[PDB]
Amino acid sequence: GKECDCSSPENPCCDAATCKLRPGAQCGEGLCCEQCKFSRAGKICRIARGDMPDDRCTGQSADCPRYH
Repeated sequence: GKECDCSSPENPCCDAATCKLRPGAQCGEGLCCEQCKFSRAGKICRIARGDMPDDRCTGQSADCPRYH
């Protein structure tokens, strides 16, 4: 399992020394992370349009996955 919470050294919400969060924030960066914290569940991170449905964050995830 990797150990990177974000992907930026100048990010204060992430300790480049470990690549994880530096503060007590639940996340430092992610389409589902607001204010360095996990957004609530049902966060439309990906609104896939067409013959596919949309995508909502589980409220505990930081970034946003896809349908498959």
